[PDB]
Amino acid sequence: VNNTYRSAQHSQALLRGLLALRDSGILFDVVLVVEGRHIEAHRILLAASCDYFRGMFAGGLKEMEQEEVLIHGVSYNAMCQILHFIYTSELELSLSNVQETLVAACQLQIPEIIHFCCDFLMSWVDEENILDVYRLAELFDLSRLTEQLDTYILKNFVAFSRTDKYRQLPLEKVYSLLSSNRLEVSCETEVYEGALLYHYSLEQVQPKLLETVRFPLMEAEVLQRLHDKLDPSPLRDTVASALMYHRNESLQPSLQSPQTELRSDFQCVVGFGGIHSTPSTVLSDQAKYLNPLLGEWKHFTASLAPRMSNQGIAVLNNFVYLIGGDNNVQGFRAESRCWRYDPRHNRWFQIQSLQQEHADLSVCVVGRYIYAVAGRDYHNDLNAVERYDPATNSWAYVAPLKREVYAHAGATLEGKMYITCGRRGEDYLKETHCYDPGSNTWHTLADGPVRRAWHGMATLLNKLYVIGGSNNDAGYRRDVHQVACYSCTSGQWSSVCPLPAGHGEPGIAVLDNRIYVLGGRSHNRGSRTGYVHIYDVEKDCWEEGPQLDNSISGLAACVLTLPRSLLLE
Amino acid sequence: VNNTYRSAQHSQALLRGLLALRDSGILFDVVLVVEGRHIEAHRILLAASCDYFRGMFAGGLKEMEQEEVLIHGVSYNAMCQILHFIYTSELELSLSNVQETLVAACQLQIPEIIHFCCDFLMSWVDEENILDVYRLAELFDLSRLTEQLDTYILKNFVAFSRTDKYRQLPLEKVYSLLSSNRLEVSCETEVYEGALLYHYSLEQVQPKLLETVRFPLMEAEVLQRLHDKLDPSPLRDTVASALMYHRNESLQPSLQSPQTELRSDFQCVVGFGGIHSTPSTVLSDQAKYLNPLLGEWKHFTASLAPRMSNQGIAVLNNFVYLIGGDNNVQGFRAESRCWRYDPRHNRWFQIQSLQQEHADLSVCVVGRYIYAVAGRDYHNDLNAVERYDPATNSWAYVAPLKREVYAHAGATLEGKMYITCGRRGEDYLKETHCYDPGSNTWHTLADGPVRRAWHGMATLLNKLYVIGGSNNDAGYRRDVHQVACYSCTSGQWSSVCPLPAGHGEPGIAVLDNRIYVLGGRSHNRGSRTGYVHIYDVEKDCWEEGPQLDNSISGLAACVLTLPRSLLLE
Amino acid sequence: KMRIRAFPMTMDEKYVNSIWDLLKNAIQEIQRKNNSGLSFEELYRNAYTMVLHKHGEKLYTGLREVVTEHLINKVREDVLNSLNNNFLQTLNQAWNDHQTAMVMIRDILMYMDRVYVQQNNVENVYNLGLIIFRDQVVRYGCIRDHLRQTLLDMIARERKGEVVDRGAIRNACQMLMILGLEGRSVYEEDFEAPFLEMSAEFFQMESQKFLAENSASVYIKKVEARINEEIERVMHCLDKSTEEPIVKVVERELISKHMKTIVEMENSGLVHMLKNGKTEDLGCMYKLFSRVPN
Repeated sequence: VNNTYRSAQHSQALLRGLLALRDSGILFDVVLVVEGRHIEAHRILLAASCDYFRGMFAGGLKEMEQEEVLIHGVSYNAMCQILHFIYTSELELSLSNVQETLVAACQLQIPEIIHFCCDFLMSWVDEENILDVYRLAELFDLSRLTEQLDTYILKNFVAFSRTDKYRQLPLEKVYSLLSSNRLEVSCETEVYEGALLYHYSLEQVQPKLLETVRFPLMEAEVLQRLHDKLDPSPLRDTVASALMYHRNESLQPSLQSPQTELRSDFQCVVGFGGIHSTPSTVLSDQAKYLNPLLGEWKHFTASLAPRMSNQGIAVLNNFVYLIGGDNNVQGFRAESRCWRYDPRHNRWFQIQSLQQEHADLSVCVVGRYIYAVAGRDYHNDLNAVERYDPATNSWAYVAPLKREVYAHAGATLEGKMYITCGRRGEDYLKETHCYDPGSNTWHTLADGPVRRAWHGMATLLNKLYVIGGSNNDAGYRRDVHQVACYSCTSGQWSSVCPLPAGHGEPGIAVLDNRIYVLGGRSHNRGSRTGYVHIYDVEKDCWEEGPQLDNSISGLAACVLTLPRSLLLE
Repeated sequence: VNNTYRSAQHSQALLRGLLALRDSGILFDVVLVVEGRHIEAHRILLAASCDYFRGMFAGGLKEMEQEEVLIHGVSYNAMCQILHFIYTSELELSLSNVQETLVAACQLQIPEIIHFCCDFLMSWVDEENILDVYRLAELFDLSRLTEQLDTYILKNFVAFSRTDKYRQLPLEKVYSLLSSNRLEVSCETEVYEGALLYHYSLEQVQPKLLETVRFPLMEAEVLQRLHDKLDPSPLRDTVASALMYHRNESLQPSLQSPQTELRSDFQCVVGFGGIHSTPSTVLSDQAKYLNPLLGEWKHFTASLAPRMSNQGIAVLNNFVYLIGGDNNVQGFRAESRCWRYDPRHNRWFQIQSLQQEHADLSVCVVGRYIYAVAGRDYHNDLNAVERYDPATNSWAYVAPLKREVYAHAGATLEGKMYITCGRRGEDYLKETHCYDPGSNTWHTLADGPVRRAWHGMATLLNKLYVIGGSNNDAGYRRDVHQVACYSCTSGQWSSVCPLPAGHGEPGIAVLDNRIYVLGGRSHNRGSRTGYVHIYDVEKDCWEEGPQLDNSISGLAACVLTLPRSLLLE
Repeated sequence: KMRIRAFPMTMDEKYVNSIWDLLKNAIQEIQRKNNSGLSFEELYRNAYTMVLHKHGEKLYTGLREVVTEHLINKVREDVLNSLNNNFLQTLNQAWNDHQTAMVMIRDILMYMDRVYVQQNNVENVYNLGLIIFRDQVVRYGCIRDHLRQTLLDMIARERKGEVVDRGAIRNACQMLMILGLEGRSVYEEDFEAPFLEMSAEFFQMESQKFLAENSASVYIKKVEARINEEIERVMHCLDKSTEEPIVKVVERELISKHMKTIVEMENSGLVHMLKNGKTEDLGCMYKLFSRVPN
């Protein structure tokens, strides 16, 4: 046995001793002549602290045999500050020695001082000297400052729009900033006014910069008024294009345009609609969405409120769609109407109704139409399978079930529609058939190791993963607490920890490349789903996420990107 | 502004640079010759690391003008290790050069390396060379080693007693170890065997130590057998006296002695008696303690446990006694008999008291007697204050109470009983009576913050703090979450941490300045309270304490030093 | 299998005694300002050797005896010789030399102060040197006297209007405050009382002269000038700690003890100002009376 002991409070003691020695004024060896003044210090600390000093003092050049070293181009106060930082690990900054310190720290190539000076400069950035800051940053080739100046200019676009220097910005830079998605404005008219102010004088107002304006995100009811007073320009055609787009409520996902993007960043899982089980024994009708930013089931838009329990869920170009429904565990309520919620327009519309009002199956959104693998009725086995394209309103025949499967589970593994195991009604079986989108037929695939049904099958790490289920594996029409899944795409079993709550007709969504379980009825577990756990892909374990306050069973949740403007207010 | 920054990763970078410079073998300026071998080093690092080098290189002596420095009386490997530690802050030890490193470290007076060497040596402590360790720690005067060496001795006494070195140990150290209440032993028979082995040769087996032998710790039969087997000597007289004392267990708290106590520090709160609401409020006969060493609800069997609830618990000479005790759960009737537990004797004998026509009363033991004031009837108010005689354990008369109260609040504040709150008849009185035991009469006291009834009183900062309470007279039969400390010394209701849970008649227990309240009946919840709150007056931090497995009301608990075996199992 | 290596212990008196003679010679050489040739490793090794064999009592007693003998026979005679003229400079030089010698001696014997002193709970080397210097130099029967008369003399000269070396006064005050080893006990004992007494007497005489000389406005101007002078003297020559007792005496003598004189003052009193209706005089009187309670 040898054993190694390492201290932690020794380096700071050494630094304190060195500082005391320097304050005493002994063992000094080298003197630096800066701006005609002498500063006296030690060779070894300077050589071991920076890299320029290391090169000067241990590089084999003349400074080996020279008592004094005369520096050029650096201010005396800058050297005093640098030496104080070296000896004391602290740094004192003001509004008068910050410009001359950055110059000296950028020349000797010390990163910590440069970072501290950049932070201090950003602590006093205003709209009166921002051009000077940009010039200084670009002169010294700094890239940690012109990645925070853009943040400031985006966070205060309206305030800076009134500045006279705003028109002095380069056209390319302002065009890039306007086209960015982090710029927050409640409308799409203020950006147009700012672009006009940049391009034309205020009196003249009251080009290419207008290309960044998101017309489909603006109100189409002001388009007619704008076009009447619009100057002769091809912008009239663009305005009229918005009128044609507004008449495509059932084709808005199909009519997606690069200028129809959502100028925001908020992607998460929204759970609205369904039938709440506990503590309210009534079917939910108001459509509210839980905000992941706030980590609570706060209020949200009541877009596409479905009057069904455990309805379908699809996401076509950031647009949610729902059709069907089945809650056979607690009373099935099948629906035939399909409802679409557009986050881009933040509105609701009647989506194209499915050919058969069937649910309790798996739906994969692949190709031009989302296709259902296998299929069943609300509470019984059925062969009604079809592919739905609400954007194109195309209800087409899909591959039927190769074997009698009801309330089965599936996921889009490697972008291919596939299902794992199944149930011929109540009897669970391991027969799995993957419907090839290219061949439009249920091709044979690897059978699921666990004969689970009515479970939440998702794709994690491009691998199929099913947690829980409602089949004969639990001995009755209950939820199996054991978790066992085998990914055919990965070709191996990916064992996971048992679900804290039984996944019986629950809503399973994947956020941040991590699936989660929330809601459901767990008859075998002896309690309801009063907790929500997310299975981290990297950790390979389930961590207790934001538990739902209501132990509901049969409520579907979608995952999509929502307007961050609403979350910000 | 003038904000100042301070990094935290600068010292390690400096040390790494210094190590790199040393490895490169450049900028060396001093050479140390030890026993004829040369080592290269930097003057400033040595001068700013320890104090021996600081004086040698900075005091002003001849060493200012020497290139090589002679060092005598030290090992070359020791200096290599020391320099490695200085340049690295990580020190590698072994089983061969540990003595050289330790002696070199003690030579130069460096604390961290001394502590590391001591820890390594104790981690590799040798049984055959413990005397060589005491000699080493004595010549160098290492007072930080001897204490935990003795601590090690007191936990491995049985194994070391077999070795002859136990006889070789000095008499003073052996006596100090034996007298210490930390030896890991089960019965006094092992102590007697060790004393015999110290006072006689091993072959002979096959006085002073007997002074530390706890004679009453043995059984009566064992004592009688030892006395019969002992030759005529004063040790036999002492054994006879111990047997007689053990034959007077009824006078156990009146026969306290330094050898009549246990040897441990397991101060814990043990709940005994009372009524547990689950599944029915009956007078329990089992001890439900909250073991901190085990950190859980430990169970024990209290011998001679009377069928009483909310009885005043008096802890004298490590012996607990119950006074009064209302049994309104099993029928309101005062009990004159008393029950006593003897944790010191690992048993319990019900030492019945005299006629005490009072309930929910506590007596502060002042001298051979105990003074008590106020009191309550079986279910209503009473003023029959009864004092106690610990010598005979007799419930005799006391000074008359100022007024009759029911379920009042009472605490012995610096040898002076204070009674506040309480229920005169049905009406909850707010008058405060300061019955000082020295004055033997009521005096002025701070009025209760809440004019309610059935409110427990705790001893917080040597003050009668009133918290909780559950009565309609407080305004409503709701939980009173506001807690104020009625400091009699300050004579005011000082602000205290609000009570997280409101429950009247809750049992209090102070464990290291942590006056937790548990049990009782909560009027807001309409049932007994099964939760405790851990709050510290000095730390001002209140949180959730240990939670009982079953809600109880009108229970009794007390903090006392229990046997070490009980805390270890 | 620790396998503790054996090591011998010896206490041969002659060998121990020779080490003491060498250490005494080294200490005497240091005290004579001849440290430039003395080695360090040998002395520290010897000092470590004396503590390893439990001989710390001899070391402490010898150090005390040597320090006392040297300080007496090489400082007291010098100060008495320089008693007449050049008194402050030689005292300051001796103080500085003693401080340097003691700090060097402490630097040599860190092991003793780190082991033996903490073991037996005695004064360290620096504290012992300060105690000896206080007992045998500053608090001598005549040196303390002459120090007090000369200090009060320069104080009186500064009060009159002469020029004195404020730096020397500040250095003397700092040395006196340091010589307590914990605070201002010696500073209060030897310096505060005579200074307060003389200041009180001088202020009483000045207040009587001002009251007998002119009206209340001149008294206000004089007391303001005295306040400015004393607040400048305390902030430059004297120590800042001795501020409140001075202003207390000033208020109790130049203001309170003449308050009745300001009560019955003519042509500048409250009645005279009210009859004239002036406001600057009333403001000056209010400012003067604000400092003095009641």
